Amino acid sequence: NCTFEYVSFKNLREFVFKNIDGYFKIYSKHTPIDLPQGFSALEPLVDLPIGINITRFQTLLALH
Amino acid sequence: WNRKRISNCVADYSVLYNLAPFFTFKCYGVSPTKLNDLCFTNVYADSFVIRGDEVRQIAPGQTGNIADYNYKLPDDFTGCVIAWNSNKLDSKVSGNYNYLYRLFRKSNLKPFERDISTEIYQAGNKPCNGVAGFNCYFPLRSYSFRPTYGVGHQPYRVVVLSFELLHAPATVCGPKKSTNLVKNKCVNFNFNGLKGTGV
Amino acid sequence: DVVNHNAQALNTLVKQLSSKFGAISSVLNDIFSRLDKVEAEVQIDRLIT
Ligand SMILES: *[C@@H]1O[C@H](CO)[C@@H](O[C@@H]2O[C@H](CO)[C@@H](O)[C@H](O)[C@H]2NC(C)=O)[C@H](O)[C@H]1NC(C)=O
Repeated sequence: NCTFEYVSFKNLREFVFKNIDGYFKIYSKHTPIDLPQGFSALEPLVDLPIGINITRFQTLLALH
Repeated sequence: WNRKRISNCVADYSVLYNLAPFFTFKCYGVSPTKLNDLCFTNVYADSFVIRGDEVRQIAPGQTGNIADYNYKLPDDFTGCVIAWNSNKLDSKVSGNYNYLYRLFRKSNLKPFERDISTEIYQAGNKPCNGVAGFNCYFPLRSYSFRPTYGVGHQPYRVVVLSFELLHAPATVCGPKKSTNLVKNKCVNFNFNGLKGTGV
Repeated sequence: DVVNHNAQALNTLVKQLSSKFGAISSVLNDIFSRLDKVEAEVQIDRLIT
């Protein structure tokens, strides 16, 4: 139904997703390099109050 | 309820406390009179029709029918709730049936959660979700609004504002405006509702 | 130990202004700005006590 829409190896990308009071909070970090040993705190990027109950997730892949 | 994002504008809060479409108020966390000097990051507004005796459950962290089954407010709610005696637009003779309310549900609600599922819940051991009758009561039950009702039974057009007192970039501000900057002098300052004295 | 007792007592006296003591906020002027004076003096009363 699309109640909300928004349009804005070598490299390692880190993400943190959590739900508080319906506000979907997104944290992010980028760096070039299983998990290499190091410490780098993530910074807040996007806050969004969808209020959607979320229990499962799945990542997306690329095909030509 | 459409979460209308209010940002990057000047909010004249003194307008919204005067007339017939905005008449009865309650506020939590911030005094409504001093709203004209303060600022918020984002304010999320909603508009809806609920019976007047059920407006008492529109409160921070309280329970009830519309609370557990329609919409939960957070228990740290900083904002104001604005209602309206709406008999003329939402009530008809021998009932107006354009608004639906839940009386039973499988689950208790979490604050600012939304569910548009019309699945018939199992009141008893009889199977449901397609079956109607006893132990399969309908989820969406109207209150049949009439203009001849008493004050409690009337439909109320209620607006809820949720303020964010976060120390983020605040884009919503009151009707007050700014002055010039003074550096390296002992002066009074005010920054987006933060009053202090210092050099 | 005398010097550390003096520094620790002064520092522990400093960080208890951050302690809200059951009031809404540590900063007084935020309570003065957010609320009108009647409940504000109750919050400031808890802070001062
Ligand atoms: C959000 O969704 C989850 C997933 O359905 C609900 O958690 C329970 O999930 C189990 C999965 O087997 C169900 O059998 C239960 O019936 C679910 N609980 C309830 C109370 O129905 C969770 O309750 C949902 N959150 C809200 C607020 O409804």
